[PDB]
Amino acid sequence: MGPVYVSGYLALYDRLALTREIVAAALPPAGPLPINIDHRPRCDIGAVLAVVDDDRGPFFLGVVNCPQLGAVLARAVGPDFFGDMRLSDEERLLYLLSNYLPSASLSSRRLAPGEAPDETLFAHVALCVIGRRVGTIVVYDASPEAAVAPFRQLSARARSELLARAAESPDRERVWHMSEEALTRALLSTAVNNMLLRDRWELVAARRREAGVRGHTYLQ
Repeated sequence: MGPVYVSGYLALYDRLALTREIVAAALPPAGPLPINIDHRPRCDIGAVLAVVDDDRGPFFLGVVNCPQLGAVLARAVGPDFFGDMRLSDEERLLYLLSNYLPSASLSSRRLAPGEAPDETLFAHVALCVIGRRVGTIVVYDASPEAAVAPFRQLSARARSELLARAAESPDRERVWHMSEEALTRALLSTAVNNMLLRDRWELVAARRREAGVRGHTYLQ
């Protein structure tokens, strides 16, 4: 019950182009970063509990805790999705997030020339509804440890630092309420073609494999 968690690399060094020197300057952020859907203001469903500078890139762990979100997604995706499966609300939310918001996008501000990066650079993390462009791959799960576990390449140092900062975030236990109607406008994109979804799901599958993240419950 309650919160679910989300993790991923915001960017990969050497492979939006954030260098090491930029990331060092931007962390830790000025204020905790909200999580919204597709950069929609007034559409916060969560918060980033921590961000660390792993050797491969900045890596984040987030909480999502919006009680209306699961029913708006379920309604969007429609009555036949889960078949005969017996599932809790939390589980249903996890399947829906993993198949309809399978990627994210770090919002960083465009800097004027000669303006050095500082800890206000990163504003928030959008979870991206599946569509004509997919962002960076994320993993969802029921606990922080489970959300980060599929990322085997994350250094031991960054993993413990991440889980320990997160365990102390003031945002850990928040709840984000949102209107049925606001969420519905934000999530309307989940109602575009089979063309667009089958093609995007293949892209997402390939990108997850490239990122080393595999599973049988929520991932494939």
